[PDB]
Amino acid sequence: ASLTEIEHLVQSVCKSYRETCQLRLEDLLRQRSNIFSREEVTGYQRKSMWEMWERCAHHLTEAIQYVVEFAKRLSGFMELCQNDQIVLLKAGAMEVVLVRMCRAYNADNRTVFFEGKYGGMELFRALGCSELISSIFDFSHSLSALHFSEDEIALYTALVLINAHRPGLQEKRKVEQLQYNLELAFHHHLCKTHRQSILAKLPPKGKLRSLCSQH
Ligand SMILES: C[C@H]1O[C@@H](O[C@H]2[C@@H](O)C[C@H](O[C@H]3[C@@H](O)C[C@H](O[C@H]4CC[C@@]5(C)[C@H](CC[C@@H]6[C@@H]5C[C@@H](O)[C@]5(C)[C@@H](C7=CC(=O)OC7)CC[C@]65O)C4)O[C@@H]3C)O[C@@H]2C)C[C@H](O)[C@@H]1O
Repeated sequence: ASLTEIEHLVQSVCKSYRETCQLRLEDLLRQRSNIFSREEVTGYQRKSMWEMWERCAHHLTEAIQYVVEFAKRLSGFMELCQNDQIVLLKAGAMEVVLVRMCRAYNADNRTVFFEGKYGGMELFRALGCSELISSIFDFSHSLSALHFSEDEIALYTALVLINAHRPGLQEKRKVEQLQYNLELAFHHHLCKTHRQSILAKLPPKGKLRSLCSQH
């Protein structure tokens, strides 16, 4: 590929992200003022783990669907054999969900957008997995510190998915070729935007992988 083609890849990854990002960043930021009352919090805390599980599983499944749509629009992803498409989404979709969450997270008050309003980790109490929710909130907290642009998320999450080191891949060389082009697309766009500094500030490789493992 040439540099003009990599620019086309950047714009295309950024486009596919915008068309699949679930909620507009605009709306998410506007709603930061809209916070669950103490009574609303208590309403969530009173629900059984079973109701909370059902709701959360629904929102998660929905988010994963958007991730799958995003991957399907990535260049060459549809050209991969069905086995590798599945391998890559299985290992990487949840990781993408967790990176995308940071757009919906307000570090000023450690709250997250959930079912129309912002709420803290205590909203999820009935699930009885406070270590997990706190680790999910803390990861969003550290990502929010970097002020990820929409295009940085698009390109970074394309790379979370297109990773030739996933076990079980059958056409490893094809995935590699896609990965290298996306790596150069990312580096090149950071240089275009004077954002080279975020490279050293990214989650250490394995952090994201192990947070979704025990999940
Ligand atoms: C490990 C132990 O787990 C024990 O049960 C567990 C397991 O079954 C696992 C089970 O997973 C939950 C849990 O992970 C929490 C999880 O909670 C979900 C809802 C809350 C989330 C914080 C979270 C992460 C994505 C995040 C949502 C909130 C949404 O509004 C978003 C902000 C939304 C938006 C994005 C955007 O850009 O705009 C809006 C899309 C998704 C979103 O990014 C997923 O929902 C999942 C279903 O939690 C149970 C308690 C049993 C044993 O003790 C076992 O040994």
